[PDB]
Amino acid sequence: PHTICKSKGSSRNESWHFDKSEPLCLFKKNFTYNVSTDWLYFHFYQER
Amino acid sequence: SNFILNGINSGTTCSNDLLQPNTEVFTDVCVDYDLYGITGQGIFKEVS
Amino acid sequence: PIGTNYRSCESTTVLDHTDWCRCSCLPDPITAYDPRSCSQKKSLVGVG
Amino acid sequence: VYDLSGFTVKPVATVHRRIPDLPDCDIDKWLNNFNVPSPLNWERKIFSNCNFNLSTLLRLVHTDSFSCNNFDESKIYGSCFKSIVLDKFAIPNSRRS
Ligand SMILES: *[C@@H]1O[C@H](CO)[C@@H](O)[C@H](O)[C@H]1NC(C)=O
Ligand SMILES: *[C@@H]1O[C@H](CO)[C@@H](O)[C@H](O)[C@H]1NC(C)=O
Repeated sequence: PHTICKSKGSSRNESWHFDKSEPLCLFKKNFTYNVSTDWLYFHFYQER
Repeated sequence: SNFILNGINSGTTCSNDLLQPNTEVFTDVCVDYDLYGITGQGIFKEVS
Repeated sequence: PIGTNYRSCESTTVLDHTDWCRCSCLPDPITAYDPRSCSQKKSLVGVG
Repeated sequence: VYDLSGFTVKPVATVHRRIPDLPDCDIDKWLNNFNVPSPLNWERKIFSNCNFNLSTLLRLVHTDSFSCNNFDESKIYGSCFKSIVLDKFAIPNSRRS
């Protein structure tokens, strides 16, 4: 799997999943971030 | 229009009609609230 | 029988017909399209 | 002097709040599009993993008639589906039947 770069283009097409129709999703949401920033931070974890 | 219902009584495309209406936040009275996954009892007063 | 209500049904104008009829407990009480209107209610056996 | 058992005022009403998690289906925003197709070029949209209210949808589309085959409108309320496939077009009046 891999992603492509929409701004400068790419030699390959984007393909990380091959679902012809949308699969089951328990969560779907879009968030916004300041594009002028130099760094982004993320926390991912599990419990029970 | 034609509504085709795939995978009935399963998945995540749900209806919120039989989900309790948000109603009104009653103030100055005791209520058995369930706010954002946590339950309790209390009295609500509006503030800025 | 005396003292009993007949099978609940309704007439609706469909297929350009004036007396197309619909009824409760369809297709059958197990796979009922809605247990709310069906007079036969699902019930687990109690002790004894 | 006896301090009796502490009683509690019973709650009167209930209040519930939860983020809807999944996005709204916005079925009305696709059915109310003014650029409607003909039956020759019928459009299709699949509503998967989203929340909807048919009680409000019918008011927002101004429904003329609604019926179900192999299902009932009453069970759409509170039910979950893998995906809802929706197909639409304008009706040529002489072909309504
Ligand atoms: C999130 O953003 C992408 C790119 O703008 C868009 O294709 C996608 O439909 C959006 N999804 C949601 C849930 O808004
Ligand atoms: C966006 O990021 C840049 C660089 O960190 C900063 O100068 C700018 O003030 C930020 N703007 C907003 C609206 O946060």
